[PDB]
Amino acid sequence: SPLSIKKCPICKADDICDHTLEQQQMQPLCFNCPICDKIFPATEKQIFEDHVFCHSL
Ligand SMILES: [Zn+2]
Repeated sequence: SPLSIKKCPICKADDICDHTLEQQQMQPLCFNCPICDKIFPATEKQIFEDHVFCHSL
């Protein structure tokens, strides 16, 4: 165990905001894109993130 409070930053660009520790301690089971109506399994979170990103880029 690392002991003491020590959270690793996911992104530097996002650091400039309220990431909320509660969000880090939560692993979704499924995802649903409200922009394309596509579902992404918890394991596809990475693919989902890229998918949702494409809609923001
Ligand atoms: Zn989509």
